[PDB]
Amino acid sequence: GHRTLASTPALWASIPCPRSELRLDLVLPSGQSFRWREQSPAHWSGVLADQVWTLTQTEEQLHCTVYRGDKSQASRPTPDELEAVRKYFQLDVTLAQLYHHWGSVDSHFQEVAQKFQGVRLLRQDPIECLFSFICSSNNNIARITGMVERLCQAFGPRLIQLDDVTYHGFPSLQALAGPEVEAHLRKLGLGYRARYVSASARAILEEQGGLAWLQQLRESSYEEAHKALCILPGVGTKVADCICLMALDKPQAVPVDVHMWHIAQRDYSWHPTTSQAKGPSPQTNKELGNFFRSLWGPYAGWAQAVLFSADL
Repeated sequence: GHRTLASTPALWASIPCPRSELRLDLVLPSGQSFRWREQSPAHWSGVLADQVWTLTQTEEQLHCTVYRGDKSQASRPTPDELEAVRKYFQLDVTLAQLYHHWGSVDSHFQEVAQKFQGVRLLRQDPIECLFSFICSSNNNIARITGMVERLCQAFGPRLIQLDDVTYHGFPSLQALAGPEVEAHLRKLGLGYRARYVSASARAILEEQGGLAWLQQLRESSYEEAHKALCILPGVGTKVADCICLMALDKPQAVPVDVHMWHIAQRDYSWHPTTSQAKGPSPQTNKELGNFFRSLWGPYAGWAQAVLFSADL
């Protein structure tokens, strides 16, 4: 079944990484990616780039193992595979300097940072991110996590089965654009958003050129990327911001919803000023987003991530 470092050490490869730079337990289930579960104490297993991985860490090292199936000899991750993991967690970025900066302009963040170290922003795949946040609202992590799993088990390739868990890759655009998708997804419990999955897949696979379109937004400006995504069915300002931040390399993006409003009110006593509205709205939400961006800087999105992990 699921591997453990202690049970099959010869099948694990390590990546130099202090616990001060990463805390799997605070990142994997914090609402960025919904593809990871701690199937075993301190061991997180999930799907990363069409491959099942299990990850665990020691004080100074992030241990990794990948499952290859019956077509290939079981062996430790190769240098390139490990590099894929490093990019996923964006380890090239020194968290220390970010935490230092955020704390220097925000006493509240400084106090929260003390108990919540190693919170970083994952670099997810565009398609996986886009459709995960479109298939369901995000009011509850447990909820969207179940919906994403149903989405993958319904149109995602079967990768492998460990113990009583069948892992599936993320559905391809062609699979989501296929007929009867909405109907089947609804039968699964998805809801009306099952329509956006199908519609968006078809909109991209066709009217947008296809996969290349998303990969392009990664290089486009945050302003272009966000505006481009909003044309897709089910993609609003908030969802577009998540994708920009989590998958299109736009760290300054700050997804604003009722959750962030609570944080702003509870921890910053923030109040709208540029808008007459006192509660959430297209105008006040943008002002709120700009408030944190101007406060925290170009990586405002990562700072938000730290507060979210702390609030779980």
